[PDB]
Amino acid sequence: HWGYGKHNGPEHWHKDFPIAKGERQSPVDIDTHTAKYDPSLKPLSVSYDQATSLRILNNGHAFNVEFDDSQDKAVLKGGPLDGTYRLIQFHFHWGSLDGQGSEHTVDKKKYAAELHLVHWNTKYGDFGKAVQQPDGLAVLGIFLKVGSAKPGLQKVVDVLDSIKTKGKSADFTNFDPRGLLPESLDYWTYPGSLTTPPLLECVTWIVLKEPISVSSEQVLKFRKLNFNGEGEPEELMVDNWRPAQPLKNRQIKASFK
Ligand SMILES: CN1/C(=C\CC2=C(NCCCCCCNC(=O)CCc3ccc(S(N)(=O)=O)cc3)/C(=C\C=C3\N(C)c4ccccc4C3(C)C)CCC2)C(C)(C)c2ccccc21
Ligand SMILES: [Hg+2]
Ligand SMILES: [Zn+2]
Repeated sequence: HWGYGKHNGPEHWHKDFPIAKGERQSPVDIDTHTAKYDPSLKPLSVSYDQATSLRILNNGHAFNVEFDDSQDKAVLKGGPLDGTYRLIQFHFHWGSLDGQGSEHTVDKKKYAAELHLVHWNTKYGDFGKAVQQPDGLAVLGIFLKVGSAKPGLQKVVDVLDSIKTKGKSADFTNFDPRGLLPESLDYWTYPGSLTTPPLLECVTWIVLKEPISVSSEQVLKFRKLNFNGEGEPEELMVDNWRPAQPLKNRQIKASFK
């Protein structure tokens, strides 16, 4: 089954998931000089005050911090979005080295990592139904660079020992996702897909311009995770990112002048 290695990685995905070569695949390169300021964009609203995290899971490709989405708690609205999208989970993509790891790129620049906060549209009642709709999902993409530590990330960093291998999970209640945001909410937005199989072209991407900084020791701990399950040969969880995909004359719009 799909992974990130030579034999099961991004170049192989299209065989099981034909949509890998579809018309709105993610991620993409954000060419800053081609993106246009869109004044019809309403202000973005990230409301994570009442967020209810439940647990953290190593799924053999990344780790997901999962949220209780059975009520309108953590929500994304405004910006390019109509209506209300509920936070369901977040996860990261990172590299083996600082000079790679992000999925989206900016003028071809790769960040050390990329955080994806995944939200589903509430007109569709649940996640599984949302992912059958062209406007079912909204993903908030935040770049990570290596610099000073991100305090709001350390509770995640502390728990990764508990979930080293594929299939392991740990209690992860009372996590506040607001600690992972940068100061500015300036963003690029384009219509796209999930970046892991089954891919699925149901995402409104909202990619933040301002990266967060995380410490070298924080990202180092991401890199100690395993792709394999307990009692198997060690396959370090690194370079779990899909590279940039053809834009196919979609338009990337900027929230900012
Ligand atoms: C292609 N296509 C369509 C379906 C395709 C399709 C399937 N249909 C169901 C897709 C369900 C996906 C679930 C969510 N996936 C995530 O990854 C979310 C996490 C995540 C979030 C964000 C990020 S990130 N990186 O932040 O972005 C990264 C990860 C497949 C399997 C379905 C199963 N089912 C139902 C059951 C049930 C029980 C057991 C086993 C299964 C399997 C798994 C077999 C596999 C082959 C492709 C449809 C919708 C018909 C469609 C319409 C129009 C055009 C095309 C098209
Ligand atoms: Hg879709
Ligand atoms: Zn992702």
